[PDB]
Amino acid sequence: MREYKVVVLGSGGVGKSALTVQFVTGTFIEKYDPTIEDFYRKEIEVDSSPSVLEILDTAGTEQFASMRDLYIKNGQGFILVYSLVNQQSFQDIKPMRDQIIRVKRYEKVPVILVGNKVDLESEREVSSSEGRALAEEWGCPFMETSAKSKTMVDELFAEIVRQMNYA
Amino acid sequence: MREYKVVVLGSGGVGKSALTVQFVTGTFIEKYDPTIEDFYRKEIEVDSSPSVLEILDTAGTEQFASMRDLYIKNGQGFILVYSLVNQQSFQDIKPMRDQIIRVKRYEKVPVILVGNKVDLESEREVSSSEGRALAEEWGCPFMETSAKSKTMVDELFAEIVRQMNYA
Ligand SMILES: Nc1nc2c(ncn2[C@@H]2O[C@H](COP(=O)(O)OP(=O)(O)OP(=O)(O)O)[C@@H](O)[C@H]2O)c(=O)[nH]1
Ligand SMILES: Nc1nc2c(ncn2[C@@H]2O[C@H](COP(=O)(O)OP(=O)(O)OP(=O)(O)O)[C@@H](O)[C@H]2O)c(=O)[nH]1
Ligand SMILES: [Mg+2]
Ligand SMILES: [Mg+2]
Repeated sequence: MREYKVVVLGSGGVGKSALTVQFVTGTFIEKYDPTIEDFYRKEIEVDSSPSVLEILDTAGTEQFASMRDLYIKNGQGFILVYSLVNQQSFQDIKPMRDQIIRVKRYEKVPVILVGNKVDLESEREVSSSEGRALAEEWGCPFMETSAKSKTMVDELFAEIVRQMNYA
Repeated sequence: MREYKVVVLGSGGVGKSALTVQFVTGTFIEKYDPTIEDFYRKEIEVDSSPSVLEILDTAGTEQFASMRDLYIKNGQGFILVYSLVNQQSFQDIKPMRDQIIRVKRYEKVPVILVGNKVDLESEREVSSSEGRALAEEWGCPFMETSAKSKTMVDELFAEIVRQMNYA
């Protein structure tokens, strides 16, 4: 019920592009192509409401550090992704919300914390309760996902819309 | 039908309530009763699609920036009114759209600029060129109206619906 600008942030290879491409195409990318800066748009029915999601999928590998503030300035909603099989990506996510609040200057920014790659949880490095405790401290929702399933990815994107709708 | 939440903004005595009640009930109100806050609901056919409007008619006297931020938060479309026979009400409207964007956080907010009381044009203090220039700077439609005109009032609410169908 408006245009929704979501920025997906997180370190290299956590599955930011696989999550966005699952949402947009219903396909799973199996190869790893490091992202420069990709924009997607899709219509979605969130609780029957028409919502045009515009998704900025950013670079994680070496990111584009200085520019991240520009991405944050322009974003309305933020999906903070880590890989649950990579402890370091989780650690890398911990300053991200503070950086968002710094750029935006207000505390109630719509964010979701995502632990991705749940289908690889035989090699889990970060437990649900850890992710969930970070999200609780931030006051935002926590989800765990696999970019392999359309269903999990659709609820992710549906939820960020609800968070942006209620701010 | 879809819901359209519309907020009517501007300075004291420009005719916000009179426009709203002409729209809703088809009565022109002559008495000046300063508004605190009132909600109206009304179903209109815009380009033959039924649209239901929930209109928030606001106070114009004794500003209160915080109340205005709440009014804005709940609205998806905005009608900014000045009285063409009151120059100060036109200058008063000029910060208003910027406050709207600030509160909303999204850039392309549906707005129409209205110079009301065109029936009292013998006392016009704000020319059509001026009002039209502010609207061309804002990139929004401009209208001059009279609350005594069912035709102009219905075209005003019809047009805010069209703008909200855009963004
Ligand atoms: N098994 C599995 N692999 C995943 C999943 N999500 C991502 N991958 C794989 O992990 C690799 C990286 O995924 P990308 O989406 O390219 O990672 P990214 O976060 O976009 O990386 P950058 O663009 O470099 O920041 C690819 O080989 C993906 O197939 C998932 O949930 N399950
Ligand atoms: N002649 C004429 N009078 C108008 C018109 N619109 C409003 N008025 C009159 O101007 C006075 C104020 O109108 P309201 O609609 O109450 O003004 P308002 O903007 O709601 O004022 P607040 O609620 O105090 O902010 C009343 O006497 C109205 O009848 C119009 O188009 N023509
Ligand atoms: Mg990528
Ligand atoms: Mg009033």
